[PDB]
Amino acid sequence: SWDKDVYPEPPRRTPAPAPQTSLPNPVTYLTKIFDLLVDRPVTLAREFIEQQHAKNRYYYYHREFRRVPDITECEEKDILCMFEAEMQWRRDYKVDQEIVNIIQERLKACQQREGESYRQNCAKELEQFTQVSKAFQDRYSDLGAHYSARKCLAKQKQRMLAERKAAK
Amino acid sequence: TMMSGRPGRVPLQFLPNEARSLPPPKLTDPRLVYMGFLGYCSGLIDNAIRRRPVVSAGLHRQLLYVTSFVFFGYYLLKRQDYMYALRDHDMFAYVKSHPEDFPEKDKKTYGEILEEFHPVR
Repeated sequence: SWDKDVYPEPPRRTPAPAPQTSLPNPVTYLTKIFDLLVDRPVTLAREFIEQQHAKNRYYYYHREFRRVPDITECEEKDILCMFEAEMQWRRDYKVDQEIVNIIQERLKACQQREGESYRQNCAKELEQFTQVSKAFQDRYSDLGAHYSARKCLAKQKQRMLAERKAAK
Repeated sequence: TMMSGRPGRVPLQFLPNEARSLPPPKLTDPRLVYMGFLGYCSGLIDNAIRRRPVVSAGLHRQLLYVTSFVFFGYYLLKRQDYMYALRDHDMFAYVKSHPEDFPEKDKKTYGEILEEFHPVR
């Protein structure tokens, strides 16, 4: 049920069977035996369980957090606003970690899927992960074990001052 | 020192009439319950010292211990609250009377303030 856009997979191109020999193919008969002995019972069991699940269907919801004022707009020593903003920053930290995870999963799946042509046919995913890794490292790397919204803000300010100096 | 010379302090008075404005300590206060616990421990120790049954002997004596400790603790808590309230009253009055010594400070948001980032590398 996973979204294809979030988890892209290249279209599957499977060569058609083109036997050139009289000898029976063992894999075909073994696979038919597997289908009959295993796949059919498994499919029937899953059919029964899915019927049971459909009999009592209940839903769970994905929580939505409204955006709250950031640390930049929080006054000094304003522990309420600082607490709200820091919790928001931590949630965003987790979300960015998950984003990096998704891109890395794309990377590994591409490495496996392409095969011996991984170096060339996986370039786009590698570029995506390179961009994401650079962004993530700049935003969150080196903050330390006691990472806080204030420290990330200070790092961003340091980076911006360095950029202004580069502007000269 | 400190509150000893506070103007208007009647000598050798445990609770001034001003304290009555403050809410009385609740009889279910945890501090008073702990005072009663101290009384119970005192009764148990008395029984142990006199070699009586520790937890069953002298129930009247243990009751007297607990009641005396709770009785004194109620007034002690009332006086403590009165003294802290007097401290807060005087502190706020002094802050109001000396605005220059306690100036309001401009509030700068974290965006404006610059705090140096020390990388943990």
